[PDB]
Amino acid sequence: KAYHGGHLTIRLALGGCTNRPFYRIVAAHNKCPRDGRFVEQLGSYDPLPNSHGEKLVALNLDRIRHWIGCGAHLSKPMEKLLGLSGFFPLHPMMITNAERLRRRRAREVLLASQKAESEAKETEAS
Amino acid sequence: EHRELMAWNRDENRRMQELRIARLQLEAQAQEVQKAEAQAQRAQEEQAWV
Amino acid sequence: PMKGRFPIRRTLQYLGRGDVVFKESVKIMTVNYNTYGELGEGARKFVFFNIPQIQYKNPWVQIMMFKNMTPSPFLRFYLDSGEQVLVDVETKSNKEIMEHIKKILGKKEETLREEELEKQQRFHPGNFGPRKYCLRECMCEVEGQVPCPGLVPLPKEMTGKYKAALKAST
Amino acid sequence: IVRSSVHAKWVVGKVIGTAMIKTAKVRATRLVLDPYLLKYFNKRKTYFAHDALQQCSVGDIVLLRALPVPRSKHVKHELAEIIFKVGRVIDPVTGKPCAGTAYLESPLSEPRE
Amino acid sequence: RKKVRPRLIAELARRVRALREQRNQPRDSQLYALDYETLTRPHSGRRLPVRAWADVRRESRLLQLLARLPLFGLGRLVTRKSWLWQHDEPCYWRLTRVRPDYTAQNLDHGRAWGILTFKGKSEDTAREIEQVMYHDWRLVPKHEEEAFTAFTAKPEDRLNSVPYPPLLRAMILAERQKNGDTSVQEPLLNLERTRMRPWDYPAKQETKGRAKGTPV
RNA sequence: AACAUAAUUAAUUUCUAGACAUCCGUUUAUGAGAGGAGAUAAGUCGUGUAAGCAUACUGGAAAGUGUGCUUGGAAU
RNA sequence: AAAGGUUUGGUCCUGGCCUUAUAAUUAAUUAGAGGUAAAAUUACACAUGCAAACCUCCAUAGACCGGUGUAAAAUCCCUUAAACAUUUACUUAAAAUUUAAGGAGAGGGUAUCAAGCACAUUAAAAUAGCUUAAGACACCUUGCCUAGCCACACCCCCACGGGACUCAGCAGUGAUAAAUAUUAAGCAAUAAACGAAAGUUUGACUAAGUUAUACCUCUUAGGGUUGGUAAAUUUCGUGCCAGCCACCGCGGUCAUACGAU
Ligand code: FES
Ligand SMILES: [K+]
Ligand SMILES: [K+]
Ligand SMILES: [K+]
Ligand SMILES: [K+]
Ligand SMILES: [K+]
Ligand SMILES: [Mg+2]
Ligand SMILES: [Mg+2]
Ligand SMILES: [Mg+2]
Ligand SMILES: [Mg+2]
Ligand SMILES: [Mg+2]
Ligand SMILES: [Mg+2]
Ligand SMILES: [Mg+2]
Ligand SMILES: [Mg+2]
Ligand SMILES: [Mg+2]
Ligand SMILES: [Mg+2]
Ligand SMILES: [Mg+2]
Ligand SMILES: [Mg+2]
Ligand SMILES: [Mg+2]
Ligand SMILES: [Mg+2]
Ligand SMILES: [Mg+2]
Repeated sequence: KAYHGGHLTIRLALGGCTNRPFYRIVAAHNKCPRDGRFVEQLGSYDPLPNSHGEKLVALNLDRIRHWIGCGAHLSKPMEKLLGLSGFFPLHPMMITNAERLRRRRAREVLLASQKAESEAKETEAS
Repeated sequence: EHRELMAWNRDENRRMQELRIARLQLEAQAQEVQKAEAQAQRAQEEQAWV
Repeated sequence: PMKGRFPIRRTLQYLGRGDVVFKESVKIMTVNYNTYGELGEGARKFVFFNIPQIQYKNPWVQIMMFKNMTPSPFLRFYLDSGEQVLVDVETKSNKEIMEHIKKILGKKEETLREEELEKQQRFHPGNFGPRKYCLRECMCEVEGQVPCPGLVPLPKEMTGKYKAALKAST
Repeated sequence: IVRSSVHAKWVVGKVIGTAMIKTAKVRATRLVLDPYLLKYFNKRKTYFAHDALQQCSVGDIVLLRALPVPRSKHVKHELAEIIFKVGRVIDPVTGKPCAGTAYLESPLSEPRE
Repeated sequence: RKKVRPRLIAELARRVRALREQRNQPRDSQLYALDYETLTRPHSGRRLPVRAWADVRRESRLLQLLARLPLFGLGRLVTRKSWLWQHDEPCYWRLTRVRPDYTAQNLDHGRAWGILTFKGKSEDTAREIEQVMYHDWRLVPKHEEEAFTAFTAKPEDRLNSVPYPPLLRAMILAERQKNGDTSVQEPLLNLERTRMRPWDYPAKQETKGRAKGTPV
């Protein structure tokens, strides 16, 4: 298609089959389809653990730096991937979500202790 | 490098031009001798024909 | 039997044997040769055998040939700067003519190798995609990675159909 | 002094007509590979060229230079040079007048006329 | 080719359409009219967001304040309730030019220009003011101008340089050793060149779009 | 058709309105009427002046005859 | 093509047709489940629901994604130039994305379409030229260039205007056709839009439903054929009839060729 307006972006293009997702990191005009025309492939992401239990990310860090230097935006999942790698700082919401999960498990642990204490009262009743 | 190769080309053309003049000179000498002999036959035949 | 004389000239292998790749300056190569004579035999053989190979490697160069216009055969190259390189090929074998033009106006082996490598810069083996452009279409092809569900059924717990059933059960 | 967009920055051809004012119709030929036969044949193209002095005659080989701006719809070249004049060829190698595969003036002589 | 033919109707339509737009341009009194009972704009039917409902009933628009002043309040200082609540430091516009919408029966819609002073720092040139049609403006009294505009700058404490990300730092140190540069200096990013304005900083009104004149 | 208002912040208005009403001509088909070439297959009375080609006339219409040509007939 | 069958009284030559391989759609007969991929008569008419929002007002987006193959020999490749309804840096330079003018070369059919009729140059405004059997002009047909691209968006090439007034978005319906997927669930993933942001929205998409159309893994066995080509027939009936064949052919009382077995 003949796009008018838009910018280059670095995003994940979904491949694979049903229940078997696989991603291609690509640089593409933002108005293009998710799996359609791209400019360059900048790596790949396999989100399923392999035989060794490792999720495999490939990053062409030379070309990624080239396209960020030319104005390429980043999708939020790709900003998270660069943070885990260490190439970018950890994303604000990666830290916030980790804090929310910590606060949510603290409640669960406290409730289990309260239930155990309530169960202890049942033990006292016999 | 371009200028050097374009100079070498002109030298090759002059070297080949020198050979051409040497060869053509030899032909003029030989053809001149043949022409003189042929003109003699014409003189003999022309006188006889007259 | 392939028609014509020396039908090997009409094979891609023969056309690719040419080694004269002109510099970007070369734009036109006029060939003046004589069809009759003894000192122009190499020029006639150069038109017969070599001109196809030169055109094959230099598709954008205009090769125009004129016959029996001058006493002797010669080659005149027209460059983009406006320079005109005259070559005299009388009494010269066709092999000699090719070597001469290769030296004066032919790209060197080093330059051609650099261009080939630069052409392939954007092909990466790790890249995934169609066979025309990439070695592997999907990461399932790689050894140790989760295989394609089409070839090998996935475990039930890794399936959305199964996960949805448990959520309903919850 | 930017150059033309056209690919044919320099084209050689034969003057096949000269009936337009200050313009010469020139036929150029290039070699094109037949893919089935793998043999080269001649594809010919017509180029209108600006002949400012009307110094062109039918049958003479000429060199055309691409004009920076097209003079008209079809006139996008000018007459750079007349490589060979029709019937008035001058041998490039020796510099002597020739009439076909023969010298009108011997190269051994030095007429300087 | 040469079978591609002109499209006169398309040419006529484009020009004619553009001409009508210029002739029937809407005015600010129409585009930005509001029905306060429903908080919906009659021209387009757009219902304002929920977080704006309280202020639309509780705050005034800029030219409602300026229409009551001589010379439309040229030289006066005007601030926004949103700024007053968000920023302790003085934020205001010094009005320089004001073009009321004469069509409005109360001269309560129009455009304005001034010099911005945001968070105590003043710009050097006047530019057009954005969000003039908002219910957020508060005229500063003349007797309170001196106390309002009083600001003492604090020394800046936001860091000027920060470390590099963990991987990008190792790639820098690795390249140093490869190239023969021997040093234990820590790579540092410089943040001075790329410091971001606050999100609520006034934007350029001149480069902003205007809504179309086709009613819904 | 495209002016003028304004001007001690500066802007406003203008930035037109007529006229396509519709062709000449152009292609596809319905198809009265009349043939042509086939299909089903038994009828019909005929059929040694060498054959054929071109052409003409005459044959209820295979043919006959004239004129030239050919052997893809025969001829010691 | 590693070929084969089929002109004859016979041989040889020439030459067409057909057989054997591979794939898609439909149909007859038949069929368990599971995983995956694909889903398609029709640019004919459409009931109903949904498919674009966001957000402290302004704006931004709804120009995309998705759909169809309408029109047009329509194109490919390449050059130059300038922009963008953009992005990111500087207050000036790197991109993505387009647009306009072009041309080394390549680019469907009909030549019983052979002429076109202003299709040229000069720049005092004259000259009489321009394309064309190396295929002009005319007509006909077709999406191609395939990580994708191009054109179309109810109809009048366009869309001021007019008309016969909108699903060629998802699902679904009527008619039509040899041709027959859910009027379904979720925005959890990725993509897009918006917002400074927590977030919101999306018939894009994801996970499902449906269907032997294909592949894979398994478990029941069904379908066709049996003169030659070409793997494989016993008895009986029929008697140039009933029927059969892709080609050659078979059937008039000993039919390995038809029907049953
Ligand atoms: S093709 Fe890779 S998962 Fe199916
Ligand atoms: K045969
Ligand atoms: K026969
Ligand atoms: K249309
Ligand atoms: K989602
Ligand atoms: K049977
Ligand atoms: Mg805002
Ligand atoms: Mg006759
Ligand atoms: Mg079916
Ligand atoms: Mg699409
Ligand atoms: Mg069509
Ligand atoms: Mg006809
Ligand atoms: Mg419709
Ligand atoms: Mg339309
Ligand atoms: Mg539908
Ligand atoms: Mg619609
Ligand atoms: Mg089907
Ligand atoms: Mg944003
Ligand atoms: Mg029997
Ligand atoms: Mg049989
Ligand atoms: Mg049987």
